[PDB]
Amino acid sequence: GLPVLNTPGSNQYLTADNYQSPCAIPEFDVTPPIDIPGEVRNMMELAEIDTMIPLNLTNQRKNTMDMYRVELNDAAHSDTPILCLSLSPASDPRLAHTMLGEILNYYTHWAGSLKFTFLFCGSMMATGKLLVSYAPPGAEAPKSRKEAMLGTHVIWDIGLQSSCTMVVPWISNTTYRQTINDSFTEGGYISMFYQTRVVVPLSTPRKMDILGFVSACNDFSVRLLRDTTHISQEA
Amino acid sequence: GLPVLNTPGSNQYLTADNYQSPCAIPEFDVTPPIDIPGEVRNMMELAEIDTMIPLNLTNQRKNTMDMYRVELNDAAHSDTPILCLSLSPASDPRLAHTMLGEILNYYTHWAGSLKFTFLFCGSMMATGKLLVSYAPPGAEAPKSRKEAMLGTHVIWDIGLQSSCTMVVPWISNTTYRQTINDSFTEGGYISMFYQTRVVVPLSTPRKMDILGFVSACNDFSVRLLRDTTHISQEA
Amino acid sequence: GLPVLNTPGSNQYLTADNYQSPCAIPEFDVTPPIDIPGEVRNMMELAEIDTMIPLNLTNQ
Amino acid sequence: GAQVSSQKVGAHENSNRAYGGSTINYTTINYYRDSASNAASKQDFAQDPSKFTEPIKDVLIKTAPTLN
Amino acid sequence: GAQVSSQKVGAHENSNRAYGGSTINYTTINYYRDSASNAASKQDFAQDPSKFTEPIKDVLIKTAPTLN
Amino acid sequence: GAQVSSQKVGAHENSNRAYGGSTINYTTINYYRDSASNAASKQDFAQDPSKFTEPIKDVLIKTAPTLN
Amino acid sequence: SVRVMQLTLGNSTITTQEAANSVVAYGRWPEYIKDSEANPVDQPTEPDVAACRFYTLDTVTWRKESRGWWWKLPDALKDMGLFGQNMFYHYLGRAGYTVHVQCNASKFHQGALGVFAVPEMCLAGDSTTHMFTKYENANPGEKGGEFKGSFTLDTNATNPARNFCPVDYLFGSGVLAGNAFVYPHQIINLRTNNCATLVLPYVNSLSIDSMTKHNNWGIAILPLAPLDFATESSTEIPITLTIAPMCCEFNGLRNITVPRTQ
Amino acid sequence: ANNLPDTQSSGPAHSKETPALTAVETGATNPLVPSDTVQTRHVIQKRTRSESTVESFFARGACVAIIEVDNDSKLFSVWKITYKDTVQLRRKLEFFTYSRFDMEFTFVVTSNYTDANNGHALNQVYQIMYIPPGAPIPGKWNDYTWQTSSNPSVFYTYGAPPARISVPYVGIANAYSHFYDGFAKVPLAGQASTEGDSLYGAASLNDFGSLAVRVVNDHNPTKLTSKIRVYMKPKHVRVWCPRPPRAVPYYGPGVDYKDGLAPLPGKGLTTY
Amino acid sequence: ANNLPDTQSSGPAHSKETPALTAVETGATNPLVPSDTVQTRHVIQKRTRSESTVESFFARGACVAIIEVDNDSKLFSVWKITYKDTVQLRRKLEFFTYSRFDMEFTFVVTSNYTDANNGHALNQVYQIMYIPPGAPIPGKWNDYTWQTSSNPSVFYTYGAPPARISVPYVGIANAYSHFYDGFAKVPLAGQASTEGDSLYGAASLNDFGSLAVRVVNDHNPTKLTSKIRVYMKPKHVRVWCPRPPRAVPYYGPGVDYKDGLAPLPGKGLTTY
Ligand SMILES: COc1ccc(OCc2ccc(COc3c(Cl)cccc3Cl)cc2)c(Cl)c1
Ligand SMILES: COc1ccc(OCc2ccc(COc3c(Cl)cccc3Cl)cc2)c(Cl)c1
Repeated sequence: GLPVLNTPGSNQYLTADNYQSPCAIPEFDVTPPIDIPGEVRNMMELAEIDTMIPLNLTNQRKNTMDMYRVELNDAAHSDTPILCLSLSPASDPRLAHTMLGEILNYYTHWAGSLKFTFLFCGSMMATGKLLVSYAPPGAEAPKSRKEAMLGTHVIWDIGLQSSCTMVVPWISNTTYRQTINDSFTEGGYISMFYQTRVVVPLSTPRKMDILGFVSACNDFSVRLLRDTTHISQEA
Repeated sequence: GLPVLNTPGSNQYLTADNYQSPCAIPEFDVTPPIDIPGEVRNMMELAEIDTMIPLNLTNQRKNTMDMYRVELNDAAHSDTPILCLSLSPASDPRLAHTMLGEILNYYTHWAGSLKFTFLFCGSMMATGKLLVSYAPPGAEAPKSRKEAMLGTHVIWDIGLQSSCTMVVPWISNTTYRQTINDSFTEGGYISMFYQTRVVVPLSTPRKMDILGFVSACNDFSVRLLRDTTHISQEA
Repeated sequence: GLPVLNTPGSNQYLTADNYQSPCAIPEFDVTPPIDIPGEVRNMMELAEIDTMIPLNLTNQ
Repeated sequence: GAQVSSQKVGAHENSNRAYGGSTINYTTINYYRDSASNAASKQDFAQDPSKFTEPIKDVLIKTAPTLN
Repeated sequence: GAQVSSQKVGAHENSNRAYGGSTINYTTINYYRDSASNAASKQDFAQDPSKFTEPIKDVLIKTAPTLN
Repeated sequence: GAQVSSQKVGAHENSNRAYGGSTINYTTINYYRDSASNAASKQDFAQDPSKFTEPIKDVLIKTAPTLN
Repeated sequence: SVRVMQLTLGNSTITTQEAANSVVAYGRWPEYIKDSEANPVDQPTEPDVAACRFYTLDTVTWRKESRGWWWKLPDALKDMGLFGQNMFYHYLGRAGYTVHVQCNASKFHQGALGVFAVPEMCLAGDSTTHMFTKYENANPGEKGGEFKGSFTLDTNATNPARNFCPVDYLFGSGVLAGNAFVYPHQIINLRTNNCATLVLPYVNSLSIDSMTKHNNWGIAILPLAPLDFATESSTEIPITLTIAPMCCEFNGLRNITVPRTQ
Repeated sequence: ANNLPDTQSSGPAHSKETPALTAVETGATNPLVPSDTVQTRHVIQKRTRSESTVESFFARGACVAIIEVDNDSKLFSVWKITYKDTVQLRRKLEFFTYSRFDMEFTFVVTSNYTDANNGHALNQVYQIMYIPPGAPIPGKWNDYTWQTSSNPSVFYTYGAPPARISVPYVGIANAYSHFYDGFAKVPLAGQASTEGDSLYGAASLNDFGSLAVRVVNDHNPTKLTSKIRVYMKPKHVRVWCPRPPRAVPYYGPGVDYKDGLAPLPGKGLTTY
Repeated sequence: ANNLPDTQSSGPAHSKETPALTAVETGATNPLVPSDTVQTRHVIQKRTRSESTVESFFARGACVAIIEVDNDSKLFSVWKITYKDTVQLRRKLEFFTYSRFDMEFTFVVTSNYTDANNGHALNQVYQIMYIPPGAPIPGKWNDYTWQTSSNPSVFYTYGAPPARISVPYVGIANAYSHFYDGFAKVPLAGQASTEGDSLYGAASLNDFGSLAVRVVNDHNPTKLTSKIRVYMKPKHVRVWCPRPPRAVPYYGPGVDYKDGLAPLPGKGLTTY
């Protein structure tokens, strides 16, 4: 017959190979498809949908519907943060379980811009201005509005348009970041402060909630498929 | 020689493969064919031929020529069924052994329309009107002519044309049904009732038989070849 | 290299196969043929020649 | 001596290759002289069941009376 | 019946072959009649996420007020 | 350097491929320089048995008297 | 109409006023061997009108208790005029047939007969010894045989019957009778027709064969709906079988064959 | 192996054409479709009969024999070629009276030590020799017949992928007969009853010959047994004259029956 | 599987267009890009989403079963086909409600002597038979069912590269349902409670049938065990209707939960 020479790698089974194989059920009459609504072509499409962030992971609130609610009040102006977060979308406990974080945990690298949308759920009679901020890594994490205001920030005025979006631009040294907590590929800090204060008239609730949402921008991508730690199996 | 790489699946024997192999009797002078009558190209051709149904599987009649005979009489009109059947062509005991049922037992899925033909074997002096019915699954199986008449039915008037055909249309949720008794792919009920009554004059037999036949329509198909339970071998 | 898949029948020896194999005496100067009388092309040619039948197989 | 036929694609990948090109064709070459060595092409035809379903001498229409 | 596609060269060798010619193409031939036996081409398309990201009846511009 | 011959189809499949096309041809390519390495083509000719059956000097007709 | 016909072959004519059409098995009309399908090289004999004519075999009687009847072809016609002579004088023989079954009653009678023409109709035997039925029993001639309602094993070891034991619902061969409709057939339902007519082409895996060693077709008649009349528990109606060989051609003439009998 | 027709929409009817009425006495089957008896919608039919073609129905390797050899006359075995030693393939073939096809034979060979703690042997090589009716049959596992100068042999090395060979249509008739209503002999008048007697439904005493299998290695006192499972697949299939399938258990090479004569269960006439 | 758009340079703004403000009540996500809220530079984007395509996400062989056979009824085993016996592939598939694809199955077979100093056996051959719902299931490691005249079988020789076969889209619906909010039966009024009762979320009792595995060699008194690890890879993938992934441990074939109901850790609201 035709002279052949077997090269190394022969008879192995690479779990990620892409070869042809014989069909065990030949000439099978396959049921044709129908146009079912909601077809998906890329996993990144799912990462671009707003998903609610479990921002309040305090012991009494974590693992309850309260982990999603961050409460505000009509107290006099303060320069202390309403919330603090680290830009580690796949590893920070508050981001790791969102739709975005879930997908990132099936990949080793991520790159791109993100956007955080906040919804004000107070009454119509409530007003206020808030400062949402993003500080690229390398300096002290902002602890006062004075430090936060020096980085990327959006001053949100509450009114008819109930929500406000802050885009966290892709500012990185490496071309891709890792989906694990690693200082070399650290992303920075997200924080919120009161710009003025929440003001309500009489006969109106003085405390109300805001909900946060996170999604990927159109320049977001992931690579190196890996296994997630979000699912296990004992015995 | 030419460098090659062995892929998984090498050296295996798939019982359903389709490869070439060396001929053990080379240059053999093969006897040419002759035009023998009755050649078959597809198994479905056989499923389209009327085959007699063993409708009467009562203990005294089963496994005798009487299992094929369903007796009628000139009694006053009654609303009770003459016979009842389930549309499980491969599994119902009355359908599973017809030519149609035999072929269906070599396949895992079936789809298409069926037709039941009934032959009146009474004397020429006997008359009568009968109602043949088909009720798609999901409701109570018809027990009176009143319920049966609400589904697909053919009112058969007995006379010169000795037989009557009722087509059981393909009405299904799934694109293919299974050849086993399974509720998810259940087919419905077939039943027969007296519309008026069988009437005979004097000096004429008051009881007579009818024979049933079943065959597949031109839109019938089966898929996924499997082994039948209709043949076994001990030791 | 080129991905291949071994099919059943591989490594067997069919006594009636018809394959190629390496030559153990390469570049050998083969003696040319001569036109020898009486060449045969088919065994049936021999079956068409009259041959005497041993008709009398009695013991003696 | 290669025979190039097209496949009947069942499940389609999100590619244009799943709908056209040589990507939906398959190639075949016979290596043996005896036709017995060949695999089955499986591009098999059908026929009219009439020889079994209606082996009647005088052809009849379903709409028309069978017994005439 | 061979399908010849081009590769997306990542790391480039110090050759002109790393930038052009059949040296940056790959060849494919289907050996089986059933499309199920085929490998994945992986030349897969994308689509608009709008059906999920903005399943809104009355289309809105980001610059313009959402609640109007 | 491929040699394409046709097979003498014995048993025919219910396909048109069993009656025509490259599907009833087989392909051959010699890999060795020495003709001894080659397989047998088996496209062998026949001849006239006369040299054995009738090695007679003066040709005779069967209808005509052999002894003349 | 579908109901009135006349069949003429040689010097014999059959008329019917209550037919239900006629069946031509597998849609093939009998024919002679073509040169492209020929095998024996000798000139064939084709008796034509002397052999291809209607021969009436013995009449059987249908009663409420009848289980069925069977015949084998060309066997049933082996003693029929010049057809039988040619059959026995030649090593090889080939023929098609026109089978006409007759059964008339009245408008107050009921019953239905299934008439099937089966190619290679092999029947089951009576012993634990396989394929033990002897030639003489397998070939009854014009009188044919009968179906039984049950299997009864022959135990006489000293004198085995070596006969068939065709159970009716098992079609005499281990298959269900209701599926016998896949074979060319007609039904004689007393309220509809008088007869059944089947035209059978020559069927075999060879172009010509030995008519004495091999039976090509089998004719099986089974009461699908039993005979019943007015109130006469006692009712008998005859069933006459008339068959005509067609396109007969024989090869290999020699001295006559005289088969062993009984 | 093709498409099925579409369902055309059908409305109500009030006519003198009655396709529902018929007369099965003619021997014909009523070719009705749903639209003949009910109102139908238009359905574009996409299902096909690709898998029920005569070819696809038989395109599977079925076991027809399990030949056993004990490498300690059992040093070699002979199997008379047939498809009736097993029931599954036999029943499928018998849906038809005649057939014509090529055959593909695949051999799965297994072996093992009879003793859990005794004996040892080097890798075995098997010889599967086909003995066409007429050729000399081996008397010893090592006599002259195993030279195979003309008989086709297959030498299989234990552990290698299953051996496989193709066989052309080898019948002496124009098609294989699944049923033969006749004898190989006609008893003549006057001859002794011992004379002219032959089996009913049997053709040649040796239709296709047989296979002789042996282990080529010199046998060691070690207790070993090997089994060659023969799988056959009909390819390039043509079949004639359909027959109803076998309903009761097989009882030999013939259509004889004896045991499972009551195949159907009981079921009420008016029970769904 | 393509390119991402470039970042265009963006300067300062003072306008009545406010893309930063929105109203998520509508059910839509604000499609902002960096240049909407900050000054950007022009960046020529070279990153692509080639590896996150639905195809590349599933293009991996995942273990779905570990079938075990003890060659000393354990001489053969039967595995009901499913993807829910393991958790990893199951969780990935469940990101979608419906799917449609072809499957590639690779079988990794391992075996060993149970005893460190006892027994011996010749190389084993395995038979992996697919029993489609309806076909007879083997009662013994050597009964008639193993003839496979119609069922697809795979004969694997120990030590050979892993066996591998492809299966087409075999669903009876137009797509595979990962979730079925219903029953196979509807209990009717009047019938006994035992009647019309079925499992919630279950379709057919036997969806895809099962695999019957056995060692073909004659068993020796030696203690041996073999394990067939089944790997499946969806190829030619299409998926519909995305769903949030499983957050708590699986508790059966359904969406039932019981144990790890508190998946998230504690973290201070104002702690980075
Ligand atoms: C939504 O996700 C799904 C849908 C269906 C699935 O299984 C369907 C299925 C049907 C038949 C066979 C049979 O395959 C085989 C054959 Cl022919 C021969 C030999 C071995 C095997 Cl293995 C295998 C799987 C799985 Cl695992 C996941
Ligand atoms: C109607 O169904 C049929 C008809 C004929 C059959 O057998 C005919 C037959 C004739 C010769 C050989 C010989 O084949 C072989 C050779 Cl050359 C070499 C090595 C091994 C074998 Cl195995 C094998 C089978 C069978 Cl099994 C079923």
